[PDB]
Order: sequence, then structure tokens, then C-alpha cells
Amino acid sequence: EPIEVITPAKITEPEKVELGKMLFFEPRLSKSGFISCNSCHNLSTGGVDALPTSIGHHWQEGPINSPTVLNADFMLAQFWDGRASNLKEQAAGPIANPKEMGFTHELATETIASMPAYRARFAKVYGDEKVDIDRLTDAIAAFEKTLVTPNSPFDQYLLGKQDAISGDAKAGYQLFKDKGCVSCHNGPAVGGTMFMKMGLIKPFHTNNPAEGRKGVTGKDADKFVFKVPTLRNIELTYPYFHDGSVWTLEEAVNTMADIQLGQKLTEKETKEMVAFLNSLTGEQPQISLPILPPSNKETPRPVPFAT
Amino acid sequence: EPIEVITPAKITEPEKVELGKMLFFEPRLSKSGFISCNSCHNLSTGGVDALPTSIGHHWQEGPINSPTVLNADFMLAQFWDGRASNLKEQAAGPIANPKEMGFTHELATETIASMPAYRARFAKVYGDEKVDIDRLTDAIAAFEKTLVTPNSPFDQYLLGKQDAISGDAKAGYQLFKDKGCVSCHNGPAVGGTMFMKMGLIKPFHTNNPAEGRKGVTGKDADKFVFKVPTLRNIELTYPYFHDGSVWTLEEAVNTMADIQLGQKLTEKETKEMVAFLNSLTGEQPQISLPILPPSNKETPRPVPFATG
Ligand code: HEM
Ligand code: HEM
Ligand code: HEM
Ligand code: HEM
Ligand SMILES: [Ca+2]
Ligand SMILES: [Ca+2]
Repeated sequence: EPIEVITPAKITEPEKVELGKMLFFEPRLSKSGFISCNSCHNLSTGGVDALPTSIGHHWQEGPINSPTVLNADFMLAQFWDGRASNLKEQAAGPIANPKEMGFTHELATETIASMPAYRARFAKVYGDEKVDIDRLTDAIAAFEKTLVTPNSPFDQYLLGKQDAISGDAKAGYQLFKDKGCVSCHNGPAVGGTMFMKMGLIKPFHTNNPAEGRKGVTGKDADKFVFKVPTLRNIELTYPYFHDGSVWTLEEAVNTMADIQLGQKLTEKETKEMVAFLNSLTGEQPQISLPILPPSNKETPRPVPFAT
Repeated sequence: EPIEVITPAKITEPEKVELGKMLFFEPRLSKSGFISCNSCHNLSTGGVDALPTSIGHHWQEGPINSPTVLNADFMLAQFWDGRASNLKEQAAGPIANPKEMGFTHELATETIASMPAYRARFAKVYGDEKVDIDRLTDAIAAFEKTLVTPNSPFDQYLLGKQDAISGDAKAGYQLFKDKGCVSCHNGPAVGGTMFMKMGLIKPFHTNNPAEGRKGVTGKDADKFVFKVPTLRNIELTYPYFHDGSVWTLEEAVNTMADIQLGQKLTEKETKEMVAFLNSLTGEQPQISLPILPPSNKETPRPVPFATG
């Protein structure tokens, strides 16, 4: 089969994953002292804010839909345009992004380094108490690699449990293959293995200006070519597409069939397609909320409002 | 001894607690779909946002410092001005407060009732799958009552363990008593047993307009009379006072000694006091980040920007 099962994450650097988990939930990575990775990739809600575009520092309206951190390591690159190569490189972006955490790499590292409890952990992981952006993002990336979603009802079906999904869902997987969805959405993450044009046969209408891969490569052929997203946990990651325009998976599957394949789905076919896509929802990360250390007199004060 | 030990939470109703935890972390209880109770009472950082005052809907600056939910069921009343009797009544407020979650009770219950997984849990706890603010806030309060902080160094000391706290911290505690702090800050939560004047001997110098109890009662005698906060986990719940004006416990202790007692602390005395107070940090809630059900076609969409 073109779709493969996701296996539970193997943790090989436990101290580092713990430090990463703390940092993913650390709102003092932001200027406000209020926004953490979790604010926009909420692990209680499919690893996303579930908004059309993000709400950032000062309630600024973000330019693009927040994708899920779930199974993000199976992606060939990171961000919609693939401008980051892995999760460690990606993590540098939000901290310093004015529309997101609104901080700087220098302020983030000073903030974390103010606290002996954090310094002790960087020392255990990397060899001394220095905090720099490489270590901080490396730790975050190590944690994110644990956020896989094994044991979806579909995975149980691929492993031979014929009763793990409905007949609607089984017919939907067949449609998925037979219509050509799988040509772009395949591998363990049902997506994430390639860049492809959004609007291959028919243009995709949006008033969102994001040009995708063209903004990394400079190639006009790369205009509106985006990373193919994962369809794992697609049930949870509404609204859909990079512009957050579509709230129902019903409409997303029909928009994809219409513009990627040249023909929308029937009522029955949509029912089946959605059934299959929901069966891709895996076991969500079970994480204990991390207990973060107190700020001290050396910790930069947050600036939620004026100064 | 005027301070008592915090015992671990007796969990008698774990299904309700579970439901309560989900709702406490549920950002779809806010109009924006972005703010939950945990936003302002962040359980990773002492049950508080650690901001001078809170960030609400549309990034509004709130009027007062968000208190910790840790040990809050020990409080004689809820809110700085004591306007809510207990955690259940309290929880109704923020959901409908325009400067906080900015939602309505009607929309909150419709939002939760839209999802079969939520309806199933309400049924399992209350007997049918109807959602109203009564059951919603009952479940949240059930979860909050579990958020006690046992096993602090000072508790170990009260129980007899002499090396539980430092020499400084021991001197700290005798000073806390001898100077009269314990007249207002006592019991299991080292606080929350009474409302007292902020600025008993001298005025509290603040630019914050909050009136305290007078705002609720109208009485001139209740002016700047506030619920005495818990000092449990005071290490973690900076900045201090209802105006969130002071970031160090050093300043906080000196301000109190001065304006509540007419007393000035030696540097060694302030350091002793701060060591004592630091010893009041207990074991933090150990909880699993709740997995919330997906919205569906009957779930009201979040409204992060629109005025309607
Ligand atoms: C260090 C903290 C953060 C981490 C580790 C993180 C993680 C990630 C990852 C892995 C991706 C790419 C996944 C993919 O392309 O499929 C991503 C993209 C994105 N995240 Fe975050 N995130 C963080 C902070 C934030 C915050 C605070 C916000 C909102 C204010 C946010 C909103 C977004 C948006 C809008 C994108 C897509 C941007 C683009 O494609 O250019 N992220 N994040
Ligand atoms: C009917 C068959 C298909 C179905 C049901 C389907 C399903 C989906 C869904 C549900 C999304 C939204 C993901 C998200 O927002 O996180 C999506 C996005 C996407 N898919 Fe498909 N897909 C199909 C066919 C294809 C084909 C044939 C291609 C390539 C030719 C493709 C490439 C993409 C791309 C580039 C995106 C991101 C588009 C954007 O938001 O700009 N898909 N797909
Ligand atoms: C239903 C969700 C919430 C719950 C269960 C909750 C819990 C509590 C509790 C127990 C108190 C009183 C504790 C005490 O006075 O000792 C309180 C007060 C307070 N909380 Fe929340 N909270 C919620 C939502 C929020 C949000 C979203 C914000 C920020 C936007 C916030 C900020 C505050 C503030 C500023 C106060 C003090 C207000 C006053 O004294 O008048 N709360 N909360
Ligand atoms: C040196 C002795 C004292 C110390 C070290 C002390 C400690 C503290 C601390 C650290 C706070 C900040 C709590 C927070 O912001 O959450 C506080 C607040 C408070 N304490 Fe004390 N306290 C002392 C004496 C007193 C006395 C004698 C009274 C009553 C007469 C009192 C009543 C209060 C009240 C009403 C508040 C809240 C005031 C406000 O922010 O509006 N304290 N105390
Ligand atoms: Ca989405
Ligand atoms: Ca405080």
C-alpha cells in the first residue's frame, strides 16, 4: 500500500526531549510573556489553533493557516513554502517573527539563561550553561519528534484489522487511490513527501497572496506550489488549506477533486472520502503539562502592552 | 502553629474532574477560540499568567492581577473583592466577561453541547447530555479543587523535619509571626481567611483604581479592603499585589512590613522572610494535557476579530 503505518516515537535523548517540552510551552519565549508554541500549535486540539490564520503578538492577524506540529518530522521540509529544512531550523522563525512571538533570538536566550533551572538542563544536554538559539531550537525539535500519532483506525486496518474502519471508510481509501489523491498524499504521513501546485488542473481562488515555493526558489513555475500537507489528523486541523478558507472536510475534499483532478466528488463519494480521512486520526500525544521555573531579577520583564 | 499543612487532593469524582480539566483548557469557551482558563492561570507557571494584569479578548489590558488557581478552594471567597462565594460561582464570570473570554453563557453551552464527546461526558457525570452553565462550572470547579500543592519544604518542617528548610527560612517564619504578618496570612493557605485593608498604617501607593470590597458592598469602610491572598507558591506568582506592580518578593515583603505594620526590615530580616516564603512553594499539579474533541458543523466557529 502507498500509505504506511506510523510507529510510536523512540526517545533516545530523554533530558533533551524534556527541555524541549518545557520550551514548547514556555510563553517567555515571546515578547508578551503570553504566547508559546502551544498557543498556535495547541496539543489539546490537533496541534493547531484551529483558526483561519493565527492570532499573534498584540492580537495581530497572521498571514497563513497554522499547520499541525503532529507528524511534522515526516515532512520533506517545513513551512508551507519549505523555506526551512528540518524542525530545528523552523523553530528559529516563530521566536523572532513580529506577527507571532514578536521576540528576538537574543532576548529569548537571555530570558531562558536568566533561570538556573533552565541553565542546569542546557548543561546536562550540551555541556555548559550557555543558552544560544542553536541549542534552544535543537531541544524544541527533539521534543517535536515525539509528537507522532500512531494507532489510527486506518493504521489498524493496514495491519489487518478488517473491522477497524467502516465500509464507507474502506470505499473512501479505494477512491483516494483510484482518483489520484494518493499521487500527492502518500507515505506514512499521507502527505509531506513533495511540493505540488495548488490548482493543478483548475486555479485555486483565494484572496490570500501567499505564493508558496516561489518565495524560496524565485521560480515562476513554483508559484502557488506548496508542501503537500499531511492528511493525518485532518479531522482535527480545520479550517483547511493555507488560507484557512474552508471549515468542512466535505468542502475541502471537493475543492481538491475539482481543482487538482478536474472533477468534484458525488455526495456518496464525499461521505466515503471523509470517512476514510477521519480514520487517519491517530493517538494524540499524552503529555504531562510541564512545570516551568520562576523568573528572577535577571529575567527580562514581559511587555504585553506598552513600552 | 497558625499555619497548617496542605494534604493531597481527595479525588472522589474523577470523571467530573476529567471533564473539568478539558473545559479549563478549552479555548472554544472564549469568543475568539484562543483563550482558555489556563491562558490566565497557566498551570505550567504557578496557576497565573505572571503579567501585571491579564490579556483578554482582542488583547485588552485587564484591570487587575490574575490570582493563582493553586489552593484557591481554601479562599473564604473568590476574586480580589470576594464577589463570588466559591469556585463554581466564580467560573461563570470570565466566560462572559468582555475583557476576558468575551463569550456568552448561551454560546459557551451551545459550543460544548455541539460535540458528542462532550455530551457523552456530561451524561456520564450528570445523567443526561444537556449542557448548561451550572454543570459546566460545576465540572470546572471539581477540577480546580484538585489543584492543591502539598509537600512544600515548610510543610515538611511543620511536620517536624528540621532540615526541610534553611536556617534563614526558620528565622523567616518566626519573624512572619513576631512582626504580625500571620495576623492576616494564616491557616493552610497562609492567607485567604479574611478581607483586610491594603494600606492599614500607610496608604498603598498605586495608580490602580480598584476599590476592593467597596466595589461590591458600596461601603466606604470597605475601600481598598481586599481578600488576603494565599502566600503558598508566592515564589511563582509574581508580579505581586492586585496592581501587579512589584516583581520581587523582596519589595513585596518590605511594602507589607511598612504599610500594614509600620515596620522596616533589616536586609537580613527581609532575606530571612523571603527564604521562608520561598519554602511555601509546593508540589505543582501533575496533570495530563487534555485532548479535546473536534468541532463539527453545529459548533459555532471562533470569532477572533469580528465584532458580531
Ligand atoms: C517555537 C515555537 C513554535 C514552534 C516549535 C512551531 C512549530 C511549527 C512547525 C513545525 C511548523 C511547520 C509545519 C509544516 O510546515 O507542516 C510551523 C509553522 C507555522 N506556525 Fe508555528 N511554531 C511555533 C510558534 C508559532 C506561533 C507562536 C505561531 C502563531 C502566532 C505560529 C504559527 C505558525 C504559522 C502561521 C505557520 C505556517 C507559516 C508558514 O508556512 O510560513 N507558530 N510551526
Ligand atoms: C480528491 C483527491 C484529494 C483529496 C481528498 C485531498 C485532500 C486534501 C486535504 C483535506 C487538504 C487540506 C490539508 C490541510 O489544509 O492541512 C489538501 C491539501 C493539499 N493537497 Fe490534496 N487531496 C487530493 C488530491 C491532491 C492532488 C492530486 C494533489 C497534487 C496534484 C494535491 C496536493 C495538495 C496540496 C498542494 C495541498 C495544500 C494546498 C493549499 O492549501 O494551498 N492534493 N488535500
Ligand atoms: C472559566 C475559566 C477561568 C477560571 C475557572 C478561572 C479561575 C479563577 C479563579 C478561581 C479566580 C479567583 C481566585 C482568587 O481570587 O483567589 C479568578 C480570578 C481572576 N482571573 Fe480567572 N479564571 C478563568 C478565566 C480567566 C481568563 C481567561 C482570564 C484573563 C483574560 C482571567 C483572569 C483573572 C483575573 C484578572 C482575576 C481577578 C479578577 C478580580 O479580582 O476581579 N481568568 N479566576
Ligand atoms: C511583613 C509582614 C507581611 C508579609 C511578609 C506579607 C506578605 C505579602 C505578600 C508577598 C503579598 C502579595 C500577595 C500577592 O500579590 O499575591 C501580600 C499581600 C497582601 N497582604 Fe500581606 N504580608 C504581611 C503583612 C500583612 C498584614 C499585617 C496584613 C493585614 C493587615 C496583610 C494583608 C494583605 C493583603 C490585604 C494583601 C493583598 C493586597 C493587595 O494586593 O491589594 N499582610 N502580603
Ligand atoms: Ca488547517
Ligand atoms: Ca501575582
